[PDB]
Amino acid sequence: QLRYSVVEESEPGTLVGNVAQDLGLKGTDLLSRRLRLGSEENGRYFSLSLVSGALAVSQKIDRESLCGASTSCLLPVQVVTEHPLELTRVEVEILDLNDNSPSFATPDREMRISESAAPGARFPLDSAQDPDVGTNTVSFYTLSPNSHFSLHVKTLKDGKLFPELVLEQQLDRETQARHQLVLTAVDGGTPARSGTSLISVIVLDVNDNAPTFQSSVLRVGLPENTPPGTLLLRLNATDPDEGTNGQLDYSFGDHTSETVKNLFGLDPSSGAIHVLGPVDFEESNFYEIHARARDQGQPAMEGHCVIQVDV
Ligand SMILES: *[C@@H]1O[C@H](CO)[C@@H](O[C@@H]2O[C@H](CO)[C@@H](O)[C@H](O)[C@H]2NC(C)=O)[C@H](O)[C@H]1NC(C)=O
Ligand SMILES: *[C@H]1O[C@H](CO)[C@@H](O)[C@H](O)[C@@H]1O
Ligand SMILES: *[C@H]1O[C@H](CO)[C@@H](O)[C@H](O)[C@@H]1O
Ligand SMILES: [Ca+2]
Ligand SMILES: [Ca+2]
Ligand SMILES: [Ca+2]
Ligand SMILES: [Ca+2]
Ligand SMILES: [Ca+2]
Ligand SMILES: [Ca+2]
Repeated sequence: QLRYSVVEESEPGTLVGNVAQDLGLKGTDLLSRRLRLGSEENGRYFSLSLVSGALAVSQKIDRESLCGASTSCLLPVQVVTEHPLELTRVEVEILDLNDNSPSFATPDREMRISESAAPGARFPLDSAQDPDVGTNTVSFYTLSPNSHFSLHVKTLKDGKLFPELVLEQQLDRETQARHQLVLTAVDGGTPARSGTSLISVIVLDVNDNAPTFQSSVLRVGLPENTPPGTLLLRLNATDPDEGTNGQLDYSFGDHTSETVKNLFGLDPSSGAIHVLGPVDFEESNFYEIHARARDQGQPAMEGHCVIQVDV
C-alpha cells in the first residue's frame, strides 16, 4: 500500500515517510494498535517513531552495497498494527547519490610501443569504474594535449565506454623516447567527479639509423719518411640508435687493394688508422681507401666514407 523514497547515505533520523498519517492513525492509536515493524531484516535500516509515527532511517544506507548496478533499489519493510490486526507492505526506494568518483586500476600505466608503429595503430586503454548509476557513472574521457596520440571512445552495444589510443603521427625514439599522457575519466554528476591515470609511453628502439662519419670525404697528407706505428687518423662515426643498434665496428671496403690492405692498418673498435709498411713517394703519391662503419643489429646498417691520403 505505501511507497516512500529516501536519498542514499542520508544521516540517521532522516524522514522517509509519515506512516501513521498515511494509515489514518493519530495520538493514542499508535500505542493502542501497537504500531510496529516486521520481524524481517529490513527493519535494521529503518525506525518507526513511537511519537511521530513517521518512518525514519536507522543507519547510513549505501545503495551501492545494496543494489549494486540495479536501475532501482527497493527495500521492502512490513508495518504491523493490532486491534484489529492488519499488515501494510511498505516499499522504500533508495535514490542514487553521486558520491562515488571514477577510479582506475592503476595510477600509472606503462605502454611499450615500437618505434616502427604504423599510423592508425589502435591501443586499447583500461576502462575506469564508477559504482554509481545513471549519469552518476563515467560519462566521458579526456586525453592531455599531445602531438602523436589521439583519444577515441566508442560506446558498445552494452552501453559501457571503451577508450583507446590512436597513433596520429609516427613515433621517433631518437627525438623523444617517452611520451607521458594523462587519461582522465569524468562522470556526469554536477559537480562532476573524476579520476586519472598517468600513461607513460615507452618508445622501443628500432634500428632505422645507419652510422654517419663527420665528413663524407676527408683528405689528409703524409710525408715520405713517415715511420711505422704512427697513427694517421681516427675514424669517427655516430649512430643515434640505442644499445646494440648504436654500437659499431669499423672495416675497409670488400674490394680494397691488397697493397692498401697491407700498408694501412685499422682498428675495428677505435677506428684509428696506423701505417705498418714503408711509404715511398716514387711508388705512389695518392691513395683512396673505402672506410665503412657497421652497426651491430638485425637488419644491420652501414655508413661509408672515403679517405684520401696524399704522399
Ligand atoms: C665525432 O663526431 C661527433 C658528431 O659528429 C662529435 O660529437 C660532438 O657531440 C657534442 C655533444 O654535446 C656536440 O656538442 C658537438 O658539437 C659534437 N661535435 C661535432 C664536431 O659535431 C664528436 O665529438 C666527434 N668525436 C671526435 C673525437 O671528434
Ligand atoms: C577531474 O575532472 C573533474 C571535472 O573536470 C574535476 O572537477 C576534478 O577536479 C578532476 O580534475
Ligand atoms: C592523475 O592525478 C592523480 C592525482 O594527482 C594521480 O594520482 C594520477 O596518477 C594521475 O596523474
Ligand atoms: Ca554510496
Ligand atoms: Ca551512489
Ligand atoms: Ca559518480
Ligand atoms: Ca627513428
Ligand atoms: Ca631507432
Ligand atoms: Ca644503427
